[PDB]
Amino acid sequence: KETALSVGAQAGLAWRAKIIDEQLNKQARNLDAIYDFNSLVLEHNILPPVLLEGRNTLNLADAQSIRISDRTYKVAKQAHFITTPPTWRQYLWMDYVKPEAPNVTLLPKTKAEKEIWCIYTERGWKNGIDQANTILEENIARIKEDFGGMILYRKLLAMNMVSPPYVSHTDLGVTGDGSEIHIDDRVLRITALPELNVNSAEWRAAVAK
Amino acid sequence: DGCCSKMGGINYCDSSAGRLVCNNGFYSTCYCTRHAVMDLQFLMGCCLWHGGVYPQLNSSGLVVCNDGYVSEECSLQK
Amino acid sequence: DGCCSKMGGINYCDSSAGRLVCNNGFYSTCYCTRHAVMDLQFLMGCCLWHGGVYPQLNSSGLVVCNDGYVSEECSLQK
Amino acid sequence: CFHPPYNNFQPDRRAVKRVGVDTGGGTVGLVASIYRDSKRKIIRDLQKQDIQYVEYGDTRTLIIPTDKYFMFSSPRLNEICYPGLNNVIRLLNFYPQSTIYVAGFTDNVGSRSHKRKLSQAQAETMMTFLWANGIAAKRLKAEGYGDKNAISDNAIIHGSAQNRRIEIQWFTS
Amino acid sequence: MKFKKPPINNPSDDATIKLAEAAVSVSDSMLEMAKVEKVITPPSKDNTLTIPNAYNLQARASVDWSGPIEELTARIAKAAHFRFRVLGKSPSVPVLISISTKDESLAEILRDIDYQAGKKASIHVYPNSQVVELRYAKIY
Amino acid sequence: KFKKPPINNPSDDATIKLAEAAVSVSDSMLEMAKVEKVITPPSKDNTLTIPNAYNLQARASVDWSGPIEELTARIAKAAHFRFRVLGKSPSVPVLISISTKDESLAEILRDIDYQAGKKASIHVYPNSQVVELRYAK
Amino acid sequence: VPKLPCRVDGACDATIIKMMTDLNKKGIKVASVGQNYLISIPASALFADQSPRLNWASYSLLNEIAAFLKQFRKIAITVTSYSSKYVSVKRERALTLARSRVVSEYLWSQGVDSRIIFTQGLGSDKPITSYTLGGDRSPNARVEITFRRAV
Amino acid sequence: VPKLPCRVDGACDATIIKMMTDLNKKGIKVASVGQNYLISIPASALFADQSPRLNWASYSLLNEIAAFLKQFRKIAITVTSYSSKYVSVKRERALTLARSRVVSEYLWSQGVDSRIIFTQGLGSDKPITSYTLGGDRSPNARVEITFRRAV
Amino acid sequence: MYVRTNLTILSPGWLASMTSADGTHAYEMQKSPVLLVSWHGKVMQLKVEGL
Repeated sequence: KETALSVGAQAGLAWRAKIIDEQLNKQARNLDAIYDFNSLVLEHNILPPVLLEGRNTLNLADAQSIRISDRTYKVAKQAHFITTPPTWRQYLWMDYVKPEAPNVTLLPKTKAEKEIWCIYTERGWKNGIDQANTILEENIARIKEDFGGMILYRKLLAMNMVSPPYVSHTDLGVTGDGSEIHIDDRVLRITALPELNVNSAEWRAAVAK
Repeated sequence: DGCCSKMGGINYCDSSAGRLVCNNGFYSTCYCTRHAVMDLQFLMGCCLWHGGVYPQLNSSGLVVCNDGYVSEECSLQK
Repeated sequence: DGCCSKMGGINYCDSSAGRLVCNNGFYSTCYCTRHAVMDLQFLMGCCLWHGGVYPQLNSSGLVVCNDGYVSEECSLQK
Repeated sequence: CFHPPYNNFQPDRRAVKRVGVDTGGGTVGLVASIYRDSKRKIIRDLQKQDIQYVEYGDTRTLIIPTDKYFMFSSPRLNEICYPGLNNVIRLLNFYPQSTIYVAGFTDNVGSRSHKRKLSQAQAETMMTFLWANGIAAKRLKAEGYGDKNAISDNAIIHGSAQNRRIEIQWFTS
Repeated sequence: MKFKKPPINNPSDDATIKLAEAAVSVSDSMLEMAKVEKVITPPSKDNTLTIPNAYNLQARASVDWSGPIEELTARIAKAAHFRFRVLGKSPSVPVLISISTKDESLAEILRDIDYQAGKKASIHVYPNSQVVELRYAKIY
Repeated sequence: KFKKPPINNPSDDATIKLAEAAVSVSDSMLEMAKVEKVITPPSKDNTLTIPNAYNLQARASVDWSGPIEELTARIAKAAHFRFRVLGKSPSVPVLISISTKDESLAEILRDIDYQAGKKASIHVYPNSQVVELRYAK
Repeated sequence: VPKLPCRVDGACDATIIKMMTDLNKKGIKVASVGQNYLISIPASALFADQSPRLNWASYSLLNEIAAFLKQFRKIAITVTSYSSKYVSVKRERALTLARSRVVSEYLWSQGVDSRIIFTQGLGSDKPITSYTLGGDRSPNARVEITFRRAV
Repeated sequence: VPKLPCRVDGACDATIIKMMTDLNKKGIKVASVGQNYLISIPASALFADQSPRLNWASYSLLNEIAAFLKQFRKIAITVTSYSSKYVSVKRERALTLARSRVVSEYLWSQGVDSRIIFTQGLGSDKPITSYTLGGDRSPNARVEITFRRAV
Repeated sequence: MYVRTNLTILSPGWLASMTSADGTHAYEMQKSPVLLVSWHGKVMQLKVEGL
């Protein structure tokens, strides 16, 4: 019976997984339309770093002690090289393996057993539905945070809050021995990761009309 | 199953294209080679977009991908 | 039992509203998620407005809350 | 007999066909014709369609859903639901005196300039469709607003669906 | 004497609902930051000067494409009866673009392609010479 | 008679919200790139054009990837034009890589100058049938 | 579900629409559009002739309106009175204010589930029918209640 | 392999030859050679005289054409429009352009499995039959679609 | 994993790349059963069995 509600939870979780994967596959074009990482890259095939915001910070550490600030920002993941832009499937395609092996250790033999089997399997089915929805909500919040961090770096760089990343490239001619050769040697290294600038005097204003 | 129906019948499987060629000189729409172009959008299995399943079997119900992430939906729950 | 009583019937459950929708366009008065606005003002349990029930079990029937305040209403009497 | 594309902009001859197929019976055909030409039957059929009619005082208003009655995100007008439009013209034939004001509404998502232009495009299309049925041009005025006076909530989904609309108001004298 | 509201359609799905709820916030964030970018940086010129239209370039096209630029622009040029020319060595990182549009000009399609390309490449048209030239970026 | 609706239609409120959001974000990124892109003027771009000499209209095929000067000298010899050099060859060679199956020599030299960029350029004179490689300073 | 509330207390949509039909066949205007709702009442079945005194038989209809109004979950209710010009500006304005005030008073006295109520009266400054043969008997004299139903 | 897609979706060459036989014995021309496929239609089954408007019966033929062209797998579609000599050059060119535009828009609205649509209208500049007595009743006034089958 | 095709891969992101004269791509990449490519302007999912 407890195993029965467990396998009902398994069936409900797999069923909602299949349903949500079909629904997500239905809207493939709009996801790539909205998550234009390939536009969001920078010119040296470099992922812009991740920033997080915060407004109206108050902490009561203990009695006789309050620390407040207006806003703050956090570097989450430092910028690095990238090769291909990431897609939404790296964050949203939840896994699915259908379990087709319910080994019924407790077969029904009475109608009361059939009825309690029905109601507890229903409870497991609903629990699997709730778990699948929670998993989806966690994933979409995560990828929303990623995109917001990228966009936050772009606009703080627009507002002159972070230095842009700096890359030195060194180019050398032919190389190698008489058996192995590479005809030119171009090496690029990023000598300056992006970071905040605490000198606020360089900041600039913003208006709308 | 008979792909070249209402035609000349099957000639062979052009595996350069991976497609059947019928006795009629038209390209059959069935495939006959694994190395051939499909158009599929759905997949199976778990620990996907990761290193696949970890080769070792964990004593508990947890499963883990090779990059360290844990797939709770493939894993057995309480 | 009857959500769209004397109405058309259920269309879907808006989880932004936490509520169903009838076939007529009125917002159906029927809960469908637990994340709705229930104005419940009566409660249940022990050690409320405190640390909750301390996870230990005692030989005695005396049960304390997690912030250290005792509870004779939850602890059994003699 | 009858043409699907708005009957090629001609007033219809339908009751003659009804009494002909009733004879195929003149009195029963006549009473069926007057019952189908009754105003209350037309309003009941309009509310059987997804169109809302409101009368209170001397002012009457009609509410049309833009997504169900147009091609999406464009001033192209969907013509699958043409019987509703034909019955709308039949209803608006009854009030040949007062001027008609029409206005458009959309939701709060996107550029406000874009919302204004989309509502104005919908207003222009409805304006010329109402003009082309034979009513004189100086009896009409159109305006398209964005999300200035919403009668619903944007954050809730069904209310966000209900917000975007076409409003038609007219007086009597 | 029944009552109903006007909008009624096929039923929805909760995942789509949550997706739209996130997408609204993302969209308005992008809108306001496009506004602040446009305010703090003034434009200087227009790419329509570099890419002018001409006759027989006004064929209509509706296009969905999500690949590299090469075969897409090549089929565009062979529709245009023009000369396809490539300038600069091909980059090691592949250049990818995405287009979902409906019934636009060929010249506007070209300008959209170059606008989505940005700093990686550029397009020039010599209509007197009937040559469509692309060119890669001189970095690295 | 019959007229089926558009099959892949957003008939749902969530779908139409998603679609207009996609429209908004596509438009916003488009105007972002439009206002941030830097474009050279066509009346002031410093690239070499076609000189319309008759002997440079022939066709060939070259898959070369090496130094510049010998390639230009052989190109001039194939064009039966004289060859000149101004400046000094630096220690690191100027490197080019052209692979083509059917092309003419004028646009071959045009893409040669384009790959050259800053450190070197070329001039071609049809009054006295000559080509010249110019180094920078 | 055995402890979580399956429904809001006293919720029955069948009751809602059957009393909607009963109200509209009683002749009290009920208007439903969007999330906004209007209930409009003629003054002849409510008050005396240009007088701020409730007739005794009107309390049954007032109980009916309270029983309908307690069904929804509201935040704020707005009531406004309108009349016909009879003497001046001031008497008509004050009469509308007094009528709206006593209606709001009895409505708060009954257990309505609102937090905010606003009462207002505008005399005769918003005519809704240019045909003005009667005075208080003319249907432009009215009282309107209005709200927006949320969540 | 049984889990793998055995054939393409809705692929039946019996249905293919059925619909192409129906179209050829109907009279709309459909020709196939190599990978290149051409389908030609006369404007008399599509429009009225000198008018870029669609008659309601034509959507049946449009649905049949869409069902045929969705059967294969392809990349690019090219459609073109040809007119009689009626008044000028400008009017006929614009009419051909508009007809190509509207048929392309309806095709993209329907479930076309293609990625590129090209429209081109010419007018009366590439005739076929030198016999030019009729107007839109002439067989030369026409609309053609073309593609190459991809693998 | 080492892979050889004439398409362009997208999904996992590779470490090493190589291109023929004819237009054949070869890559060295982290192990995974899933690939994404753009075949001829169409996005395509590619399945790997055997890890």
